[PDB]
Amino acid sequence: GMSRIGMEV
Amino acid sequence: QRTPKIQVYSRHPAENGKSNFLNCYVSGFHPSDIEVDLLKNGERIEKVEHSDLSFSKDWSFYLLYYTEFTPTEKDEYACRVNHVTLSQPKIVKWDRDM
Amino acid sequence: GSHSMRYFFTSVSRPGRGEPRFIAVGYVDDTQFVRFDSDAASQRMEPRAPWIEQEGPEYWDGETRKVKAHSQTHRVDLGTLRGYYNQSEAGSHTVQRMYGCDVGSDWRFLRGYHQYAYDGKDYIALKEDLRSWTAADMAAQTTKHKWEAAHVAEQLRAYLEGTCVEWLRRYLENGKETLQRTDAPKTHMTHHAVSDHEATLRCWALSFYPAEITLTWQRDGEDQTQDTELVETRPAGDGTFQKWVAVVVPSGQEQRYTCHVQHEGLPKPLTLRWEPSS
Ligand code: NA
Ligand code: NA
Ligand code: NA
Ligand code: NA
Repeated sequence: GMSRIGMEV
Repeated sequence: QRTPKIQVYSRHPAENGKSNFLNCYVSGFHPSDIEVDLLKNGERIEKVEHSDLSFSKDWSFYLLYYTEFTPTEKDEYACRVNHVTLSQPKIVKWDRDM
Repeated sequence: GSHSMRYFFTSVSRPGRGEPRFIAVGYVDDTQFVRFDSDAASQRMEPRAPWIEQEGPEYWDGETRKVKAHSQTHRVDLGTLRGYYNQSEAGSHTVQRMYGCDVGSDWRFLRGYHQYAYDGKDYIALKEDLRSWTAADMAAQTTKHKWEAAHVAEQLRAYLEGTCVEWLRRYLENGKETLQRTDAPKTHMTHHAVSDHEATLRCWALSFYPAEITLTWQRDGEDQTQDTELVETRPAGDGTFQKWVAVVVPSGQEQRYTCHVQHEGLPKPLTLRWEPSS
């Protein structure tokens, strides 16, 4: 299962 | 930009007249856009599938292109690759010993 | 033995028209089990191994939402990166991301990782401590300060040490028939005369899993690298891998040369010699 974390550069 | 490395080979040890699978493994290239054809007697084979794009630790990409084939004494098989790093498409002939 | 779960993502901008081409793949060890391709018809995360098809609709819905969110983050990042590097709106660029976790023989957390690249070069990566960031250049240093302020590494560390390892253990059990089976290399040697007094001996390792393997040649019991060729390990296309190693030898002297094969599926390494009657 993938991560749900959204971090934009 | 990194130029593709190419290996063309069969899934199983080749025997003339016995069905098998012809593979062209392209790796070590960047960017990901690439043109790969499997050839029979210099002509493009129509039913050819490929793996989902993935990459190595150095970020270079790799793909496997494949189709069913039956090796024979008279048919010549090959993989033809074009990429931004190549001036002309590179043709690598299948040799059953490699 | 030891195991890993890893996800790979690639986004390629298409400035002439539309959104970036996006491809995501998930692996357990050397087995691909899920995929997403923005060009495919389903617009869903899709199964690629029989043992993941056991998962119900809530799993597929959840993974589809997460992978589409990843695609939008990459789309935004391609725009931000074009600005950080003062690049034209006309060229195509690429972002790549890989993350995952490793477990030991006891299936306990060993290490985690999260790496990101722009145009095929390192941009920013989480350090092994799962707290710190490695920024390759000053654009990545701007991203690093942003992610320190937003508690990003804390969230990633919680996933890598917890959720990631929990999913990996689940998959290892559900897919035990193949994921926990090692396939030892099937080996043989071939002989190819290159003249009336020299020949190539080629040592083959076929149908093995996992991909990690070592093939070495010795002459009279000592390592031989002169006049040798070793191809990169390659997929067979049925989930197993292949490799070969070759050496050029004077004809009649084949018995001096031995090929040595090391693999997780072999309790003791194998030694092969050319059978001269063949
Ligand atoms: Na070209
Ligand atoms: Na195990
Ligand atoms: Na020697
Ligand atoms: Na390779």
